[PDB]
Amino acid sequence: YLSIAFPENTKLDWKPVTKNTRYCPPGLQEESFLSSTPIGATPSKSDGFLCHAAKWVTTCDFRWYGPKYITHSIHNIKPTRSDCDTALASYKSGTLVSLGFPPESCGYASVTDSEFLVIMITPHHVGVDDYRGHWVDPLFVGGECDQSYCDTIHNSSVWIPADQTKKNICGQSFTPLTVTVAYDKTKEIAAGGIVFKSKYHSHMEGARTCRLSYCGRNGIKFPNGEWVSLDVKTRIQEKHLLPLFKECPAGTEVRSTLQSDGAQVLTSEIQRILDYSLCQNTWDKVERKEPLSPLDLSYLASKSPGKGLAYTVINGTLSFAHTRYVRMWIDGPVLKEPKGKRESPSGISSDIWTQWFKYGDMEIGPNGLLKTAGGYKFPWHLIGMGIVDNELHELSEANPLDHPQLP
Amino acid sequence: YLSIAFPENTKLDWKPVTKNTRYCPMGGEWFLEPGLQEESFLSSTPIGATPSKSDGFLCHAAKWVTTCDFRWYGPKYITHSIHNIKPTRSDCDTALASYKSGTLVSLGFPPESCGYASVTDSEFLVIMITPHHVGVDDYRGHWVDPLFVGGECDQSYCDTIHNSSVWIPADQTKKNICGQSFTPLTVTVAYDKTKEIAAGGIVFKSKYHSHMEGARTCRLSYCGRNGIKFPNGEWVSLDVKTRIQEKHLLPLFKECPAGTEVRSTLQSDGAQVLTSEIQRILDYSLCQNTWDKVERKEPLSPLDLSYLASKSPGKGLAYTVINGTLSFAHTRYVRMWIDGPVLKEPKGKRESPSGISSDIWTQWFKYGDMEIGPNGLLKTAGGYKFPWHLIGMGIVDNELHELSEANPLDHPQLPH
Amino acid sequence: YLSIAFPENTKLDWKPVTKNTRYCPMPGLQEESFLSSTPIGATPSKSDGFLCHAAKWVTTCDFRWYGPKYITHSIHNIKPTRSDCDTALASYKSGTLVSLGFPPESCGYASVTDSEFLVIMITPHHVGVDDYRGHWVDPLFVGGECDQSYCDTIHNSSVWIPADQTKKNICGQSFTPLTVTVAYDKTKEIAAGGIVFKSKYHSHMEGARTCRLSYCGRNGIKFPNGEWVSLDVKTRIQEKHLLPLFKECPAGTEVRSTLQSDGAQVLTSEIQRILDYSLCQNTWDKVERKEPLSPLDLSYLASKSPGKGLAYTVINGTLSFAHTRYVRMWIDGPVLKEPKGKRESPSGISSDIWTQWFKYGDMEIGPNGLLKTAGGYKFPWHLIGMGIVDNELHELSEANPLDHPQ
Ligand SMILES: *[C@@H]1O[C@H](CO)[C@@H](O[C@@H]2O[C@H](CO)[C@@H](O)[C@H](O)[C@H]2NC(C)=O)[C@H](O)[C@H]1NC(C)=O
Ligand SMILES: *[C@@H]1O[C@H](CO[C@@H]2O[C@@H](C)[C@@H](O)[C@@H](O)[C@@H]2O)[C@@H](O)[C@H](O)[C@H]1NC(C)=O
Ligand SMILES: *[C@@H]1O[C@H](CO)[C@@H](O)[C@H](O)[C@H]1NC(C)=O
Ligand SMILES: *[C@@H]1O[C@H](CO)[C@@H](O)[C@H](O)[C@H]1NC(C)=O
Repeated sequence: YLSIAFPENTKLDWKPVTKNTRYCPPGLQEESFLSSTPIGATPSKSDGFLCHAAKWVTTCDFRWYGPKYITHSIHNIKPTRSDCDTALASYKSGTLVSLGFPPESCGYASVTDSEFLVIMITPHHVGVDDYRGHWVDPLFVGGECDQSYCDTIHNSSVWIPADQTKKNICGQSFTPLTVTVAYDKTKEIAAGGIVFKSKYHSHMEGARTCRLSYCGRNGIKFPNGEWVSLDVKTRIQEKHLLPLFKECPAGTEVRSTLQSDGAQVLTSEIQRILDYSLCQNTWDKVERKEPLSPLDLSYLASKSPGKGLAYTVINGTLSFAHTRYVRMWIDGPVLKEPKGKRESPSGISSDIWTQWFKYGDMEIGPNGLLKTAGGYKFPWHLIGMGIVDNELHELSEANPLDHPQLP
Repeated sequence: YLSIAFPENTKLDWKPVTKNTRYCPMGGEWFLEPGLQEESFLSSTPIGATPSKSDGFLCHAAKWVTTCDFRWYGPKYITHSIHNIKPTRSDCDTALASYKSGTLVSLGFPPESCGYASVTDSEFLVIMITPHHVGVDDYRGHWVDPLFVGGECDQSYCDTIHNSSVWIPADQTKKNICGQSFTPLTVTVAYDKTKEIAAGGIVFKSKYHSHMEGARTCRLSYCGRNGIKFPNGEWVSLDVKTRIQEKHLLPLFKECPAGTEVRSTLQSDGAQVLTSEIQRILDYSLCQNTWDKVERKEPLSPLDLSYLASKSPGKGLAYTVINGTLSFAHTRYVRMWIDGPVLKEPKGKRESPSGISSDIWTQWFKYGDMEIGPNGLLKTAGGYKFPWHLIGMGIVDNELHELSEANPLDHPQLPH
Repeated sequence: YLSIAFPENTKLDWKPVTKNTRYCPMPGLQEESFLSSTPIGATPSKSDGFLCHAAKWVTTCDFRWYGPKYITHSIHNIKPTRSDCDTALASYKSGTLVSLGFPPESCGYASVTDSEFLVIMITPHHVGVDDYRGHWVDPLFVGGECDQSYCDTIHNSSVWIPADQTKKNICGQSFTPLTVTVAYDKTKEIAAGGIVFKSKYHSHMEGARTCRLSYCGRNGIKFPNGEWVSLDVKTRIQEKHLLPLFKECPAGTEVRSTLQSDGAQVLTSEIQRILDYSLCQNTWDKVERKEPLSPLDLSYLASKSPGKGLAYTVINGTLSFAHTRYVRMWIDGPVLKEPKGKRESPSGISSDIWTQWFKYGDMEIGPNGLLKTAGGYKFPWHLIGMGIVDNELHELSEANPLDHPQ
């Protein structure tokens, strides 16, 4: 149930650390552009009206002789744009009226009739598909529509959205945002070498960002599902930025970004800070010729996934290694066998480390990992910064998702 | 106005530190790890009230009769009346479903139906659907309105005081009548594998919940589904099927008192789970940073000693220095409210900021020329001073609490 | 594009330290708290209302000398009385409102007489709110606005009524309780400058940039970051009225709401100051051991926030301090090729940051471990890192949504 970063390999090529070497975790370039991210669905946008037209007829049938035969019927007809709009704005003003049936217009030797045009406005809220950029309600033709004048199944009723003006069918309302782009000044701009930043995003990977069209504008979906508005005009390294990214798979869904996101960015920034002054605190200790504890060794290593360094103590000689860090899941802080599930917390138990050195009376692996008669014990700083890394993740995918409506 | 966590007694039984184990407080529930076991269950927590859910309609039935009176002779005597009746279920379902489609129409009064030597009349059945939004009582599980019979109702076909009106909720399908919307959540359960499972030996964790005590958790039924209320007012749904250690879980917990209310779980909650973990960590290395000093035979400062001690309420350790021997003591920590960082008398308000300033400590040892109490508290000629780490970290522990009860509460409506 | 806390002057008068005093950034302060209320965000159900339209539906019976019964139907749009609408309003709320249509016919001889029904129409109509100027806003209103529960419209026969007539001064957004603490010098006369505002959502708000603002009908104070709390003239601090100590806010000033997401700031700042202190003490300890200081060891010692503090260096092996006021500067990167930073604003004014350089290892060293090496001018990593946090804490303070009126 624990998460950790561990060198992927079970053996490393160790090399003694040279005197007065002090490496605790370039040609950077940052460009910022103006952007827009969604706050959450506001249903006030998918409000609408059911426009219903019918003719209320009073026919006066008058033949050879006899009384005045008078009838009342109702003809459901489909209204025109001007028929609805007129009766609509009267609804907006409280002047909408149902006048009822006509007075009698009677005559001789012909069956003729006089009719009234009565338009009905009933308020009606619908659903939205923000991705597919059109409205959705079962009363619609097919269950969806992308027009300002939507046809319904009933021959005589059409639907009008609360606001006829705005030309994009969208559920969520948005907020502006300044998204930063960090890349290598030296190499060609490429989707891979880019890390995205903002005040709500610490280190969002360009390698795993994909182009997604959302609420009628192109934009890009971050690794955790959050999305920013982005058009083909915004250039990075004087090259168009938008095209660099593959398109997102079908049924890819987007999350809203709350103010609650900044809370991660802060604690990541501190964990890096706490961590850094903590490995120095371990080098100061080395420098003083004070022997290193398994706790001390865990201070020195990288603790996040990616190419990094590991350290150990081989016959009093501080040794290090290059290696790539990946995320593993250990069963607890002390294992009976040095095994971890390398690809999923229900994955298989493979050996994580097998190369064991001498350490007094017990043995010691990479970054302060122990092999003791009491089992294989980890360092607590590693476990702990893994518990943070965990919470730090789940909080990123903790936002509300935009689920479209299905016709 | 300042708080710290402090040993409950004013005196402790001190014992010298004997064996060299760097016995540091490892923030969170890692204290009892000689057999901790975690099982997680899938669950649901409230987001906050959504008013859309209490939308509804007032169904009004009426008979519009056109009477044709025709006696011995004379003109066609016609009168118009309207007879208000209570609608039937299918009547409402129809006139409502006519409304959702804009098909509902008021035909008005009937055409004239006349005859001889008898007064006969013709009627229309006119139903009106006028929109009416009501309030909800989520704990007790029913609607609430002044127009209701008794001031509340718990069915999808509610009667009103006026005999000719009934109330229907916008969505007739959903049986639980609940005001706020939910989101899913995965709650972890931690327990000692050795002991019998019980509410006492259980700690609840999630991504919004750092260490919730099972002993201070109680069963509360909410919005038509069983569940448990954590101390901070937040609530997670838990039904009786869920087993921990092959035993029913929900039953382990007592029922929450009447008029106990629940807070929503906003996402802003993670920030507590995060900065709690950071302090649990920082305090660890700081405790070590001092054990290293102990290692090196460097004399310990009053700050050094607060580094060694527990800083959260509950059974922990205290350290002091008895004539050059670093000594520890067992004690349970409580939260106190000191007036400031440096006091004129060793007195603090235990368990409440509006409490009795009582003496916090009385067992004072010699410390160069001044005296020193537990976990680096000094008795000096300048007054009684705390260490600043303890003070600052009480400031954190505080807003962690103060932020824990910071979510909105589900206040039901009280009828009539 | 980076921000840091750096001493304002380019050179200071340093005095060697021999005091054995551990002056780390953590007198006669006194704290008094008052109870208050702040906006959480706009609620749209709060702006709901109704259209009352009164009209007379007349049935006239014209009957002259002779001939058939001539009957006509008309509708006269009329303006309703306050008490007339209320009749149809609670009648609307009960589903009992009815458009009865045209009256039965009342006919007679040698005179034209008519029978009429008073049909009131209630059309639901959602409107806008101006929380600042404290009145509703709509184009249908006379002039486009109104401040009463019975509002006139452009159309002579329509008035607008809000769902709840019991108006608290008509406010679009809803509020919450909050406990605001005031920190001041007990010693000095109380003044707008000497006050710092705290709460569980506000860590150290400067009272000097706070200004009195009236909002949704409650007098109050607008914090520097746009957030606002309700505050009355009754609340006294140091036995003096608090609300009046503060200037009035500029015209068209708008407020942002205060979310729980704020607590996230107040938290990391409390951890920072906890870490810094523990790290700087952790340095004094090093000096106790007479281990030479690294520029890092030195950056642990300095103030990290704008204001009167201390800066440090090491002059000919002697650890030295100086008094100075800290400001926020914007350096181009973590190591510059010229000792230049932009003082008081990120837009322009590239000034020399430091000029007083002492000998160090083989290289020269400025304040708080700033190095002048052949590779450029390197800042410590801690100082840079703490400037990155101190920054986002800023962009996150202003990260809440603000109230735009119509
Ligand atoms: C650390 O200690 C081992 C055990 O002493 C070292 O192994 C060497 O083994 C060779 C071959 O028998 C001998 O020269 C000595 O026994 C050891 N050499 C020295 C210089 O002491 C080796 O240095 C280290 N082992 C590992 C795995 O790093
Ligand atoms: C200093 O403290 C001593 C503590 O009492 C005991 O004596 C020592 C030698 C150990 O046996 C220890 O475990 C005991 O607690 C006092 O005996 C001594 O008198 C004190 N000296 C002073 C006050 O000058
Ligand atoms: C209200 O309800 C009844 C129908 O049950 C209706 O006939 C009458 O108007 C009212 N009841 C009585 C007792 O008058
Ligand atoms: C309001 O009333 C009359 C008719 O009721 C309308 O024609 C006009 O807009 C207003 N009155 C005047 C005198 O302009």
